[PDB]
Amino acid sequence: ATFHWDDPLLLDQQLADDERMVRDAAHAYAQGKLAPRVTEAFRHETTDAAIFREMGEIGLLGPTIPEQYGGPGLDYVSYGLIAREVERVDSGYRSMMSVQSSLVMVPIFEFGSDAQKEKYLPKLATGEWIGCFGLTEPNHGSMVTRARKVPGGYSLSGSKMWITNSPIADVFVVWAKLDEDGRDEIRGFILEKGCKGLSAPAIHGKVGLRASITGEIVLDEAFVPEENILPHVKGLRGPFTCLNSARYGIAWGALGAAESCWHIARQYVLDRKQFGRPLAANQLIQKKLADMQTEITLGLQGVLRLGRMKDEGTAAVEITSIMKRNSCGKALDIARLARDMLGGNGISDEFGVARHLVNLEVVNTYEGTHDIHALILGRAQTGIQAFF
Amino acid sequence: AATFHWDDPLLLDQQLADDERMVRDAAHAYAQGKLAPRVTEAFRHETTDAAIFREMGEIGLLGPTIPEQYGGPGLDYVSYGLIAREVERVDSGYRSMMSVQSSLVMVPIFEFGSDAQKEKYLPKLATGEWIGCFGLTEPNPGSMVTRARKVPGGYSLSGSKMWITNSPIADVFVVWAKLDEDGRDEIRGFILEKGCKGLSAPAIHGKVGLRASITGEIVLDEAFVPEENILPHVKGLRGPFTCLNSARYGIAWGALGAAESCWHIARQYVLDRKQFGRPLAANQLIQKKLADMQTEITLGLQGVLRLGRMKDEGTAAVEITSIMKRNSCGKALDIARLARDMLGGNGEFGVARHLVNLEVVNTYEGTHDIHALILGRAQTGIQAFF
Amino acid sequence: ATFHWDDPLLLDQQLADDERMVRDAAHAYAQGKLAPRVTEAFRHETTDAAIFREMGEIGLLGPTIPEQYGGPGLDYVSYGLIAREVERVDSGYRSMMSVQSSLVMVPIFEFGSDAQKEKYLPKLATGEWIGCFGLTEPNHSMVTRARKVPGGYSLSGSKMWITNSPIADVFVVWAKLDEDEIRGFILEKGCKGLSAPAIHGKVGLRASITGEIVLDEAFVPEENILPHVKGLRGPFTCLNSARYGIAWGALGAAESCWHIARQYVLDRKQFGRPLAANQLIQKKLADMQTEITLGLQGVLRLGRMKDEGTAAVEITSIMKRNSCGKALDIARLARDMLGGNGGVARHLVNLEVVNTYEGTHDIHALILGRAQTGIQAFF
Amino acid sequence: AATFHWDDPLLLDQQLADDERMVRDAAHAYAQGKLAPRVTEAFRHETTDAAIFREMGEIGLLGPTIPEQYGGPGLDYVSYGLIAREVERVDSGYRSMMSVQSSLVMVPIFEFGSDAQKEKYLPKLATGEWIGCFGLTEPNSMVTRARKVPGGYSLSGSKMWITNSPIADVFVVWAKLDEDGRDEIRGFILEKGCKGLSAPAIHGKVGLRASITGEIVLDEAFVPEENILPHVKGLRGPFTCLNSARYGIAWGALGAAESCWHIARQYVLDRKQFGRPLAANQLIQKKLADMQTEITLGLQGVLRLGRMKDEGTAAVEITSIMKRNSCGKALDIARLARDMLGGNGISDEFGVARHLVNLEVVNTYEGTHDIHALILGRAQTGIQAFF
Ligand SMILES: [Mg+2]
Ligand SMILES: [Mg+2]
Ligand SMILES: [Mg+2]
Ligand SMILES: [Mg+2]
Repeated sequence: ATFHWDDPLLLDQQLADDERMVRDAAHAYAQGKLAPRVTEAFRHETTDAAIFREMGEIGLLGPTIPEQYGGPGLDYVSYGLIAREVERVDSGYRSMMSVQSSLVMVPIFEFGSDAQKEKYLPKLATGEWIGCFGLTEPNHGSMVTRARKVPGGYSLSGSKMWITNSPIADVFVVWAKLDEDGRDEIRGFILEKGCKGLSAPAIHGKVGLRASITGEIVLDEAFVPEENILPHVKGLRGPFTCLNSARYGIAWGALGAAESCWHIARQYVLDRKQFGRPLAANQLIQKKLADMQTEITLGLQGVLRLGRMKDEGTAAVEITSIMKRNSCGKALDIARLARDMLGGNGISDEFGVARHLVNLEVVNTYEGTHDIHALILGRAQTGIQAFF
Repeated sequence: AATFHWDDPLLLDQQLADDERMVRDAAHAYAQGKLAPRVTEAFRHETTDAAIFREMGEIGLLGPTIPEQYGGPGLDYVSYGLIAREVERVDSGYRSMMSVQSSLVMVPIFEFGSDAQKEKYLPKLATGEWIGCFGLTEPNPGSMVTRARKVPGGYSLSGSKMWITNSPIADVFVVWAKLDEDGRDEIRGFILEKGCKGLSAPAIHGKVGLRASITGEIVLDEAFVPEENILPHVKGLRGPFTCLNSARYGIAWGALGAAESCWHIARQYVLDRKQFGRPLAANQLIQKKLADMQTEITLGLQGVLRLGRMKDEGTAAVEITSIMKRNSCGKALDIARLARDMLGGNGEFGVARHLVNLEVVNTYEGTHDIHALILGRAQTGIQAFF
Repeated sequence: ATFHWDDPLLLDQQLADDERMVRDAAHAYAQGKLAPRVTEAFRHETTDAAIFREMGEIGLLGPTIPEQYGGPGLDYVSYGLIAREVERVDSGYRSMMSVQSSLVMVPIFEFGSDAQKEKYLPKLATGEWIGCFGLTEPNHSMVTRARKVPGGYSLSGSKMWITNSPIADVFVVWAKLDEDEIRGFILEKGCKGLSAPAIHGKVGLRASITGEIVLDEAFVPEENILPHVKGLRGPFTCLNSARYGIAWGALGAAESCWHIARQYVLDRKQFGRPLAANQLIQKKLADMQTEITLGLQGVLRLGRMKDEGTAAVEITSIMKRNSCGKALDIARLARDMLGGNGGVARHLVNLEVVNTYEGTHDIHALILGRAQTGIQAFF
Repeated sequence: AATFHWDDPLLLDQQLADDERMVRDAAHAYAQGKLAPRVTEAFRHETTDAAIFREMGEIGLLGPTIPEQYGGPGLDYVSYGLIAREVERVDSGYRSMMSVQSSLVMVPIFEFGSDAQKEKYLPKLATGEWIGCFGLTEPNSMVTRARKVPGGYSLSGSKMWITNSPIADVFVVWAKLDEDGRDEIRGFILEKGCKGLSAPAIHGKVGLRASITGEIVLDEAFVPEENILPHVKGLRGPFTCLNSARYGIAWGALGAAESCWHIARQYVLDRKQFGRPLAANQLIQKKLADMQTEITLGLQGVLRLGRMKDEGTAAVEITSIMKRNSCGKALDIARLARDMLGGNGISDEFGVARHLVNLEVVNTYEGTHDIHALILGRAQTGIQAFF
């Protein structure tokens, strides 16, 4: 049999025909439309908002959302393959899609009323409306953002920390405390961009994820009508369902960025010489290439198996911790190995590696989680918590 | 709704066919019931009970991939893997004995032997009535000095092989030697039988690891081999390499069994032992280590399962074995070291045995990361061995 | 301007002439008298008590103890050099000396009465009496207890994993005394109620004998309590001294592993050239050389600071953690470079114990973390 | 009675002479007073204030080892090291500017120059009145070539990634010269009046953004006879300069590592998780212990090497040990620190991200490959593994 160095376990042959078609559609879009934009977008710290309508047209937004609500009605393995192809170009583009799909469409679909689903989901699916998600606050290190009941609805006050998409978003899913019969309960609210008490100031000066627009959400007596509270969830289950979905996409995405770094490093050491032979002739270099290949190959079997289990309903949430932690950690290690194999300083095409690297350094710590995921798995094995 | 299985997070159990589960359970029953009670004393005093071969043969654990026509159980590669894992879960020495019988003796006779050789040797090897060994390694493949000379009616062999598992109890010896034919010096395989004049197999005592398996030399001083005992259908490196590729697949599964044992022992130990009035398991540094053990085993097992499936389908290139052997052996040794460093006594210390075993397994073939270089050459087209 | 691969920073030039001779004396002894013993001693788990008298006659026991009490009146740098030369042969032998010098002679010298010092120290210094240190118990605050009786104290309890105990003549035992504080007691073998059964079948440190101390109403006369210490300061002073010797010793074992690996890869061939021609092997050799070289600068400096009185106890945590950790890493790298199944294996199993001897948790990391942050993370 | 100094456990301070402590304090006062306020903007916008050379020169930080006879401060290798560490504590870009001036320009003119050249160039380089650069590396043996002409030499070729070149007054360029039957590497001093010399800046760097870098393009650049270095030929010339520079980088990288450690430590004391400081976590304390350990041991290594260089007992291989160790451990520390901060570039603590990309370049300036490991391997085994 013939060896495929770039796909040793023939992942391509473990996919169904429809899945290969989705992967190929996502690849064609990412390489055709995102790859040409990324170098300038990252340099200037901007993003073309047109990307949402482009992705929506191809059916890449809300991959698991049924066709009834304008989604493409795909499964978790297809979601993963899409994330991998987008992040192969840039993690910032993957982040924008993660927010739209897992953090906005998912909670409206899972927890919203029929009216909310019919209004918001078709617009989010086409990318006509851009979404963002407001959860984390400075004091979380539970939450300060508060919905006060007023005639006709709720009045929200508080602020959420750097939210991807917020300065260009049309739709905001915000989690806030609501007094219910004397007790505070976490509830989700849908806000629209024109809300008087809502501001979404942009944040610039980022080191990583510069191709994605990021901002805050600031609420000062932001009125939300009664019909825009998510009726079918309360407590942490709401935001946690979203985060779980998003972390699955990140686990696949990180492997795409790792693959890009590996391919760049391999091509570089083939092209560059030292002492009259390619750098690839050195055992030390070959050892690094072997490690990159091994970890990506194993990582991919992991996320594929997880996707298959999620589609069957046999996947417990702890497995997401295994795979998110493994993909993000090993991807960062690979980007570092690749970076250390390059000479020069940022002018050449190979220094797309430096971009992947700073992106992965943010992604790995965007919640601050390689260590937290370890402790989730520790507790699951031992029945003893070591968080605090 | 879904339950988490900490000991099998990706539900490997559910990825197996019913008949594969049955093979695994039979191997587990045998290893736990018959090898586990022996291992502690066998390792301590460096004794091997040759009866083990007959026990394994009776239940069809020797030469798992060898067809029923020749006395084998006619299983596939995934089954071979599952068996190796269950045996090595007890001890790598026992797995090594099996590996040698199956991949280093039965495989080359099956692949490269004449009809007569297959009919004679394989059924007795399959039952364990005859015990086999594999003579490639010499004291300090292409570098070998063991030599065959053509004589009337056969060959005369002279030379020495070192660190040969099973040799002091072997009935059948597969020996690789150089034969100069047409001025061209090439490797050929020869089948020798115990009692051959000029063949001796003195034992090596005082091993650090793999003490549950008996190992020795093969010393050949003008050992006569009749013409009908040369393997007719192979010349050169393909011969020994085919055997080693088969054995490496089993070791990739086996090492993960030893790793699982170390993980499970470490986990139980840190639940039981206390420091500062809390179980050791309450320490973040300990939980991080347990997370890493779980992760590497879980992913390693997906790798070897997929490789086994590809081998059974005929879609696996030889380079894939390098990925998995390198990963399984390296990660297993890392896990055994992490487990060892979590223990605080001085001889639970099943871990110490697994650790010294894995140190030998990782070093058995080479001192140099040769699998990395196989993979680097496969990616770049450039050779970095010499 | 010549490079010395085996001593790149010329440690030999940073030592004074007396320190160089202490080192050379310990080396001559270790290589002449311990090296021929070690292979069989480790394999069969036998101890020869005469080793203590050999060491004592040379002046290697209690290096920091003054001449007035039988010591050679040396300093911490000298102690370190000795430990390093002994452990270059075997950690088990170093462990025997660590106990004698730091765990037995030190507390009697620092905390004992004049009578205790005059009686015990000269005999410990010559190795004619063998000491052991009873701190560790099965209960991970201690339960060994002294009760005041007419004429002295009655001691009851149990200590575990005590190096030298089955062959010891002198026992420094720490126990709680109700006034409730930890006190130190000197007992002798032959004291009614004291036993010291051996522990057999060890994985590492097999060249050293280890056991328990069992006390069942053992009478200790008033003149055998250490009068000048109470509380944790007693045992902690001893442990701090021992940890310094171990930091040096571990570097000796590491050096042996490095030198064995280097010679091996020069001797063995692959594809018609030494294994040493491979880049992967050279990187490993470079890493071994680097870590040992920097490790030795660290312990040397700490030794000079201890001798000047400028070293805080936390510095010992840095060096102990570093030396033991890096030594084990080097032993493992060296082990993985060898081919066969036969001294690196011994050093490796020894260093695995030495690393875990105090505990499984990275207590020294936590000591340093607390010292940087002001926040406790032990429990 | 001994107190523990967590930030200096082995009391490096007490291992220095009084004059060495004064040099260190002077460098620290300058770097903290004049470089720290510039660095954030300088790195963000990729700008370099050339006034820095004059500031450093007037307090005597340029060419530390150069004798007083030639305008240098007449200090020793330990002092050079201490200065580098104080500058790089602020930024590697600033240390790189100084490394070039001191080790790559003043050192070759001092070691290999005529008395006329030493008298002309060194006093001006020492004050920062003239800024130097060093042209060895080519865009890719050496292709830049000098041809004998009446009155001197005509140089053609190109050098790439040359720190200081777009602001330089003095250019030390290594070129092949075919002369009297042998083709040899020679060193040439070029200046601003040279019509065939240009030095366009390179912008868009990932790391070392606070230091200006350019090319040296030579198109029949005339260099008079009096401007060739007379007392060196072959690789000895540039290698002497690099060996000197590497010593300063070994000290410098420890300064950058110290900054990353101090930032991380302060962050984990200030930031909370589950109601307690991040510093309360065992996982975090382990990382802090590792940072402290490697910096402490690293500093003992570079101090000893400095003492040996000053005594004349240091072989060049020792520089490989320390360069490799300082750069490698510093980069590991910056990555540990980065991974502890998380977030994205906005806060003052993301000075760590700046040190990190700087150290990634400093390690890459060495090569694609662990060449210092192979220098050390050959020195232990007598076997070459470079080819
Ligand atoms: Mg393909
Ligand atoms: Mg507004
Ligand atoms: Mg089960
Ligand atoms: Mg100017």
